[PDB]
Amino acid sequence: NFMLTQPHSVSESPGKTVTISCTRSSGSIASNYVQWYQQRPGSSPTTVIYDDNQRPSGVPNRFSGSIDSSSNSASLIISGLKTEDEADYYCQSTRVFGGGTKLTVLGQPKAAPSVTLFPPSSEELQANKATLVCLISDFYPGAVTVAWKADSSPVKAGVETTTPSKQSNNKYAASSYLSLTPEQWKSHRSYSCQVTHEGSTVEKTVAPT
Amino acid sequence: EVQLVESGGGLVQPGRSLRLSCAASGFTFDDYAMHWVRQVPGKGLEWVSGISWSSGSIGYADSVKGRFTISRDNAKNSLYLQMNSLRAEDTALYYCAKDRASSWYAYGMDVWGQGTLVTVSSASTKGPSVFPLAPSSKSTSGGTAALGCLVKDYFPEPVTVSWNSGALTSGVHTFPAVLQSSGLYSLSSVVTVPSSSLGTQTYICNVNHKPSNTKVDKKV
Amino acid sequence: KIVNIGAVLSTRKHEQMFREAVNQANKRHGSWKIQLNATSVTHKPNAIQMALSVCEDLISSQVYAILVSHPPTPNDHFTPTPVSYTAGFYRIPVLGLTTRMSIYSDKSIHLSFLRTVPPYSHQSSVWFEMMRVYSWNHIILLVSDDHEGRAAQKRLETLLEERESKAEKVLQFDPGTKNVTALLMEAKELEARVIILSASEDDAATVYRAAAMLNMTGSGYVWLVGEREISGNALRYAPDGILGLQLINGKNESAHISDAVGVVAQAVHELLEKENITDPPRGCVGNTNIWKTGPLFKRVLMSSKYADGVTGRVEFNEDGDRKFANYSIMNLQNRKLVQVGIYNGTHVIPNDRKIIWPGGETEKPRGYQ
Amino acid sequence: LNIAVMLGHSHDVTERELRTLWGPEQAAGLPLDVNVVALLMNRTDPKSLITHVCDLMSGARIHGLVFGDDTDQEAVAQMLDFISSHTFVPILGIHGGASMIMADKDPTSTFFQFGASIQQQATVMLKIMQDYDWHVFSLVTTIFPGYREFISFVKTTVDNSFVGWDMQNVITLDTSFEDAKTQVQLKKIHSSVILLYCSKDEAVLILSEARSLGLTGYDFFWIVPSLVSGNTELIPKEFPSGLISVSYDDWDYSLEARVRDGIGILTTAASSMLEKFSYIPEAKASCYGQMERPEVPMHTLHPFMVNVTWDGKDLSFTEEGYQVHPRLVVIVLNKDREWEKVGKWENHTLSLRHAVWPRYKSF
Repeated sequence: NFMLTQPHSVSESPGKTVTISCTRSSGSIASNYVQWYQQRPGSSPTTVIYDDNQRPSGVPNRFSGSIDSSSNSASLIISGLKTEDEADYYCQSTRVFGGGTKLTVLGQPKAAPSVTLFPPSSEELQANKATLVCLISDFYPGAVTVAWKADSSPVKAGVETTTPSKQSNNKYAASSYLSLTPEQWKSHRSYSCQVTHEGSTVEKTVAPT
Repeated sequence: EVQLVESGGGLVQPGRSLRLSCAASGFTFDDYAMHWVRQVPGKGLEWVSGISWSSGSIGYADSVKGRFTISRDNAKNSLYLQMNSLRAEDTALYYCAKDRASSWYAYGMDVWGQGTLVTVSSASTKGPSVFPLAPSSKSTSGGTAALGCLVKDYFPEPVTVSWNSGALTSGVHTFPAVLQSSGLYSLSSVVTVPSSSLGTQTYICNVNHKPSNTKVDKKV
Repeated sequence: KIVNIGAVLSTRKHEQMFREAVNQANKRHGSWKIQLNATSVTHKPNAIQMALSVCEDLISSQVYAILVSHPPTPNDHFTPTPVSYTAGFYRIPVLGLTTRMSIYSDKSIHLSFLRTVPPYSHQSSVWFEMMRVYSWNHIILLVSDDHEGRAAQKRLETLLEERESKAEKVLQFDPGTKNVTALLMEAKELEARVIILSASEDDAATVYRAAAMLNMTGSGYVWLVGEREISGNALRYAPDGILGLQLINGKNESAHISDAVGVVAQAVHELLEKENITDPPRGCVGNTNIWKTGPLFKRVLMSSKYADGVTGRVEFNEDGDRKFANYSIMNLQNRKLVQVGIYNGTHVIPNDRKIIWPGGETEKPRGYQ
Repeated sequence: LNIAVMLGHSHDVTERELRTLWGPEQAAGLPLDVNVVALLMNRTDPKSLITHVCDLMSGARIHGLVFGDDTDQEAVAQMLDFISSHTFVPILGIHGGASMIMADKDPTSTFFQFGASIQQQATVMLKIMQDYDWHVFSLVTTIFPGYREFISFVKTTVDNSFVGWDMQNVITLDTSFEDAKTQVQLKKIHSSVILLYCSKDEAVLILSEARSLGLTGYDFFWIVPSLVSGNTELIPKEFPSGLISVSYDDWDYSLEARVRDGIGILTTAASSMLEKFSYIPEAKASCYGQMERPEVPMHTLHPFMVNVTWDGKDLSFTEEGYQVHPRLVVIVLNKDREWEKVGKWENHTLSLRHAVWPRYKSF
């Protein structure tokens, strides 16, 4: 088959136009149809635009379709409006769904995330365990990409991430944990915790002892 | 109007079976095919199976094939998904959807259901473990220090963590509990204290666990 | 792999419409396997030259189904017979679009022929349901007899037997007859006053002008006519107050093609997922073997259908012609065609418009007299 | 007159010696001398059929064509009718594919067959039933096309004559009758004789199903029309002994006589037209081409081809195009798994052979 990809997140202050893409892996995007899904958090997904450029009865126009081929992709164009319509999106073509991007309206000004990396404790190595603690606090929007690398390549086995949650000052906080063994902890030279925030990457690196 | 209702799910030990139920109301039950789209917490959606308008056209996904079955009844306006031999990675919600044509080939769907919950895990309450997370080696950015306590392997939720009997509450951050593949929960609570107290001040974290009746204090 | 679906359309533009529709149908479910190509041909004069064209231009490409259509210029003097006979040899199903003659309703002659419109006999079913609501029971059936009278009258009579009420004297006449007043005179001295007319176009005009000279339409003598009886000769040869019928879509070949391929495409690939699949013969000459899977394709295509498209909801019956059609009740008022109601299914829905009966008596005339 | 005949790879495989009917002097007792040409053909495809017939039209002009084949396809007769309706050539078939009688044809056609309709076979079955005094029955019918005429005709016939028939119950088992609907439906049939009418494979399936459970008694006789067993030589093991089935004559009335009878019919019609006047109207110039308008005034030659005698035995046709005086022969099964004969038919009488049915073994 293939794999449908789209940007992780997007933000925009009310008034202007937002753009969301959905890129085909192999084959022409015009070979099969494309539809998009609207879902607010905690609710059930509902259709917003189906069959290329159409709107089901109930849609308040505004949202427009675009299957412009370009580099074998398909974009979503929405006229200038934010209101309360700002949530995740999905593009589906055939038996495959997109990665998922969310719309974050801009209120308070943005701030850079704070990332702290905690190497596994020495007492943990006694029990043949080694957990890496990466903590993220006071970031906005609550959508970041966190991954672990063994100093020359990303590693996905045993990684854990937490969904950002709303905090007291209208911000978001999260964390991340990676389970490793003491033998693998000292086998590599260093480990890094990479966090990407709206195209800005903040990374912390730790070494044994 | 048109409305889809489904329920009948819960925690199930691995290796068992289950049988959900999805019921319709309003729209004609004999004119539109239905699918079964499942989500995954944190991640995106995925496809499971589908059923024709009456019978004959049954489709299955890759991993779904053989493990689960799907059948429908046109009398009482209900949809059934029968499954067996579940695994640990099949934990997610399950949605009921109605197609637009009289077949499942178009993969289109509208008027989704309301979701349910089914999880596969070994249910066993276990006591938490508190480990001291070492701070930075006398390195600070703006005079603060990053140190805290980690509580691991407690389940069910929730747990309450305080520092030195709640004497100081400023600068602490109670991060939300996590859920790993093993089904256990863990969190780390750190305290922002001046770096001049490293080696001269003792900070003790207090952990409260109601289901396991565990209270252990650890010094970082 | 690649499957083909032929078609025999009227004009050049309709070929482009068919190609666009087939491309749209391909674009929906084309996950490898099928590609569902198309083949085209146009109507030709004569009849023998037509039956030869199918064998060397359509069957020569392994067509899974041929798609007929009514010719634009001529009348029903050239209804498509040769496609049904030639393709019927190999039991290759053919889908009809706008052919209504009630001779294809049986399978003794046309072995494999199924259309998407209730041809003419289903108009009799309306006569039952329409008669009950307006409070008249005794009827007299005045029908022609070439082939419609043997079918249109028969269907109504056998359907009315369940109520245990029998129609009065059912008279008839030869096609293209003149001075029919002698036959009509026998009907003048009778009981029922709800005379039902069902004949051909040219024939119906003869009855209308003859009945006027016998003052048979002046008051309380209601009329009921079929779709063809009113048609295009109601401008100067019709009384005031005949309640005709008209199909809601009829001559809308643009819409039907976009839905005829919507049922074939659904059913072709369902058959393709099976055990014993055999392609149809490549050439007419040199082969005399029946397509083995032909009966299977005809059965599945006849039952499932259910493609919800622009023409409504297609659902074929047990012997061909599609059921559950949307009719409309007409009326004649000062040489106009104002609507009176709507027929959806098994129930007539009236409207808010008052109607005028043959004589201006705005009431419910008593059929009994 | 250049009436032509066209057979192929049949029992009369003489070919060279096939020129025995009107090839010699034969019966030169009538005016309007006619030359007859014989052809040959192995396969019958529609394009080949049209090309052959129209080339014969374009070649030596023909006032008729006596067809006949060896396959069992049904659409051959209908294609022949379609050719006749658009060429004004009085085509009449004798044996083979162009023999199974179809429904009513187009009014302008001039296509006549030598078979017998379903009603004649039903009347023969009823005559046998009345003669052997088993006047109780119960029909079974599948979804095979044409069943409405049979049921309606037999129902009208039973209610039209006295005799004293007792119709128990009509069992119209439809659909594929895979496993379920057979057993529930076939539970009230307990008559002495059955009148099953369906396709060959369907009839075999129903007989096999009823053999195990339903009906296999010593007096549970089975009657079947000619269409099921109109070919023979493919007897299945499920067929019980005693399958009474009226069929059109095949074991007598050799093709050498049928072609002679057809040529005699055409010659007598031509002689009647010659007695009427001396026009001998033409048929057509070219079937295809740019010509589309009709040319026959009404029918050219048609009304004189009915009620025509052939110096002895006489034959007549009806408006629908059947045989008024058929020669049906009824056959039954025996211990040798081959129908030899039992009785025959006549003008309007049976004249059976065996006086009393000799209690044939069911299996």
